Amino acid sequence: LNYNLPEISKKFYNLKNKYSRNGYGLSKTEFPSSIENCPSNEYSIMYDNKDPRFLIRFLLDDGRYIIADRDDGEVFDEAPTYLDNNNHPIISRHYTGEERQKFEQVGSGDYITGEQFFQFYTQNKTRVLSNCRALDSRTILLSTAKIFPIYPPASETQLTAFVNSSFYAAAIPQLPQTSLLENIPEPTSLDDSGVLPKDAVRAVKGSALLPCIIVHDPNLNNSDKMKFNTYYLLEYKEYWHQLWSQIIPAHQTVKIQERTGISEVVQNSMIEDLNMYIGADFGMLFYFRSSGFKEQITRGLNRPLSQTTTQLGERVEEMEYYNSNDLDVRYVKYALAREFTLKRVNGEIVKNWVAVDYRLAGIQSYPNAPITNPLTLTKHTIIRCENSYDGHIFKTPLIFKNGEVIVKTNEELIPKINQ
Amino acid sequence: LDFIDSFIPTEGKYIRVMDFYNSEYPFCIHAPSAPNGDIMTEICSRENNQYFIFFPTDDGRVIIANRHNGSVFTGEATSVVSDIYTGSPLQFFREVKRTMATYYLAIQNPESATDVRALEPHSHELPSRLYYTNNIENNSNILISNKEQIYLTLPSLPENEQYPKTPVLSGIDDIGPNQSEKSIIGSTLIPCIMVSDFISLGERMKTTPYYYVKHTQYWQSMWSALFPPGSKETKTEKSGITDTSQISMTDGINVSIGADFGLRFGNKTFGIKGGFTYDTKTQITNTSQLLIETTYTREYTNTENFPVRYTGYVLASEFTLHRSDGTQVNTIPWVALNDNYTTIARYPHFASEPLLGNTKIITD
Ligand code: NA
Repeated sequence: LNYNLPEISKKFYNLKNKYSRNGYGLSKTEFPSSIENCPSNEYSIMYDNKDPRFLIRFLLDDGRYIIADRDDGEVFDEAPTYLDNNNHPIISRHYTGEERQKFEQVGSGDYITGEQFFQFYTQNKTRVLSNCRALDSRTILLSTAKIFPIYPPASETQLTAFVNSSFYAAAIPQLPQTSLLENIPEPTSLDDSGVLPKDAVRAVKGSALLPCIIVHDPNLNNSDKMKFNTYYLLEYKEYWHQLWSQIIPAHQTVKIQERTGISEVVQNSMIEDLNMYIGADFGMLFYFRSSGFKEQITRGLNRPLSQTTTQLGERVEEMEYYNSNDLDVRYVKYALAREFTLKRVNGEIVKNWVAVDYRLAGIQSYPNAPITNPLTLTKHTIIRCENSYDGHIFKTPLIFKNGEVIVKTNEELIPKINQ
Repeated sequence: LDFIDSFIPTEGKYIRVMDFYNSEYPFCIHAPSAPNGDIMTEICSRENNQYFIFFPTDDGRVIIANRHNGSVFTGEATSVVSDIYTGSPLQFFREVKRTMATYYLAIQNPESATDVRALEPHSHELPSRLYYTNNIENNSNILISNKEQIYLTLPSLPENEQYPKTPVLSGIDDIGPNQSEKSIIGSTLIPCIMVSDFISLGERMKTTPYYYVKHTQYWQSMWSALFPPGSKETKTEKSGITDTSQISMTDGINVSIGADFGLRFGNKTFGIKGGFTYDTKTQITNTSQLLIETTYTREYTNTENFPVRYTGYVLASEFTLHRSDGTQVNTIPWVALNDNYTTIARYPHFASEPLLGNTKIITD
């Protein structure tokens, strides 16, 4: 598969100045600035011809970039503080996802003769990143609102011209092959309890590359994480999650509780680790830290953005089923599980999150068809649910044919819908 | 049969009939027969004026077109009107699901992303326009239900292939194929309202509401010659895209090619640039400069001590616009040549790669 990352999002590039004659560029040097009115400190992004930085550009949904450093894992930040001539200093800072950490790259120049370069703009191209005063001297990087047109050529523009030089490869995990969802597993005897979730056959349906800056992995420092796990792998899988398994005596009606959805604990876990969680429509919801990448992520996962603000919770329902057979029958019901797995580049599993989709479910039995008659749902009651996004029950009686997937929205419900 | 499909109907693309949930009388949302006019609630009549298709965009928002003439929901001063799609911010709506069965339509002020209003009628007993309201929380007068849901039959899209292979020469006299075998890199779906065609918008909505753009790559022959031992020859090579081709694609699918070989999206297709590039495995341009046609001259030297057949190939990307029946729309080729990716087919195969000399641009 292909997540379709740009070349600059797959490499830590050394950014050199286009017009520098002595190989000056963005640096991590510990020496202070040599220019008079260009003060430096520990947070300053330096400019020097030694100790070069290697920077990756994470692509946001809107096209702008996050600039992160390979060694300390911090990102470029436009500080709100004012310098001389009302300029903002560019500093190193932990990723927050604020607007001050977003930069727009604009290419210009002679593309035909390969003499092109690029600049970085902020605040809707009202400010451009520029060296402080010097081209071939140790100085700092800043944001200035003093933008000149490229024609007629201004000397001050040269302080803003960047090119790509040497690079390190970003650590990128391979995407798994997609597979098809199996048929609902059949019991082989009256004593067969069916297939538990731990043994259920998974089908890969999607995968996404997550920048390490949005992933919370406390087992690694930010340096190792940025360099060895630049992108985490989030794979989306599906399997048949068993709701219950029971022998139902001949001509008997039994009460069975069906627990689906997802617990608040699991939701909070995914929120803490990825700032993502599941909506009541089983679509993806995002918080501030990772919201900037939600469109790329969902296109890779093949799971839609949620269209509701309601958070998916646990769903406890009590169902009554009738066995219309002249014999005791082993019945087992499965519902569709939606599984998300966070992996490192090496393949190690960081965490799992599963939501059980009650809207897609089915029943199998032993003895199987055509020996036995299909089970019948005769009563449906919602016992516990903390939201009313779906307060509908099935219109009973409803027949669950063996192996058939019952889609809740394709059946008659109470209260009535689509009518 | 051994596989199960997990695709749920409501998460796909379909035609819908809309009515307001609180309405007792059988009123449906009704688009005017004229291209321009007020959106109204009228008695449900099974007319194409009451059948709508929501075209999803990158950020989840939708473009709401009717099945009669293809005009879309257009937000104005105090109410919503029907008008021709232009890519205006006022023609993008969000479908917010309060429950599994009910939803409201929200539009946000392009002047402020905080000012969001929902659509609401001023009557349930009489025909009414769709007005704005700021009272959204616990207000059921904005809730809309789907009276009907008719699922579309999308065209069959081709499977993605890997990158095209460099042609292999059979002998010394073999100049090789003018083009290699075409490889399909990707394809993407595009709403009929964003393309140019001789079919009316209303008819497109009924028979081919979705078009699709195909992205194929292949090696294009530039030159071929039998190089004497130690011989230095000058060859002419082209790169980029012709003015005719740029104009045709721009008018065709509202997409242009930037000078960085990234895609420039116009007002119509800007809302789907994320999905377009992802499906076609392309990138959005970062420059404001357009790709043009350039003619180079490059010197090549055969360093071998024996005659060697050489043939120069340049990587080509072609885009084609197709209807739902698979027919190609554009009669003018939308092709871009990228000289950053060139390959030199050779006979004999073990011969070394030609030594590149000086490169000069032809200013005709
Ligand atoms: Na001094």
